[PDB]
Amino acid sequence: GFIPLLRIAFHNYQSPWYRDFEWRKQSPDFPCIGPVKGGTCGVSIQDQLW
Amino acid sequence: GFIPLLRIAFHNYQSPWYRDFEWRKQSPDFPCIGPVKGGTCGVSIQDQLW
Amino acid sequence: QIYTIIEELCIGCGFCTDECPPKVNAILPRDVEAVLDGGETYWIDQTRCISCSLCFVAGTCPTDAVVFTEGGVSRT
Amino acid sequence: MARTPEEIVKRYKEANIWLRHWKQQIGLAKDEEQREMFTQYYEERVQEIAALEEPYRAAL
Ligand code: SF4
Ligand code: SF4
Ligand code: SF4
Repeated sequence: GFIPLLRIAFHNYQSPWYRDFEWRKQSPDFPCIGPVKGGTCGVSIQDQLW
Repeated sequence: GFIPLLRIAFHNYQSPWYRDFEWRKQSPDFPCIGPVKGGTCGVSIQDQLW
Repeated sequence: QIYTIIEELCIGCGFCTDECPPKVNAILPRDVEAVLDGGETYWIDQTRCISCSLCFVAGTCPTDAVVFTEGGVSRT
Repeated sequence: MARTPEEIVKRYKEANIWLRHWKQQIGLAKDEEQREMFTQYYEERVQEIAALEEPYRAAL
């Protein structure tokens, strides 16, 4: 249950998946950035909260 | 249960929501094209089958 | 040849940047400057674009924006 | 072929999109040959828009 809280703490802006593509999370609640790289739903900190 | 099948038969290439935007579905199984316009997951023909 | 992207028509889907060989990373994503709509846009970086005309001949790009020219443009 | 008022408006809007697009490419050109080629396409679209401006006003 608490692993997503650690992900909120460390990867609110860049995670290792993101950093590798050079991406950056622009807000704390976006749903995705679309179908690229297979699909990217659910990376934001509001989603990690859910 | 059968209204998705009528959507397959008529809207495999363009629905009226796609046609207001000029969109054109490019294949029968794509997952989405979104986050645009609030999000578009589930418009392909494969998804209407599901 | 050149392969540009019409940034008025493009909707920032990904279905293009998806072709571009990772090692080259030619298609980009300028993101968020107050956007729901389209999300982001994905212009080709000329400074680095092997031009394999992958992107353009792969078909998938709803809005139709992957231009493809050399001496005269045509998309579809 | 008398282009309908709708076709004149469509072509004027399309030419403006291309013009808009082409101008942007000038900023992105990585070399002089690419910049010159874009510049030629931009100038061709300027001439097309100029030739469409009077028909477009009439069509509107
Ligand atoms: S289906 Fe997935 S990739 Fe497409 S808009 Fe929704 S969350 Fe994003
Ligand atoms: S033409 Fe080739 S190198 Fe250029 S963006 Fe398209 S796939 Fe990448
Ligand atoms: S496929 Fe078309 S709409 Fe999608 S990112 Fe590429 S140019 Fe833009």
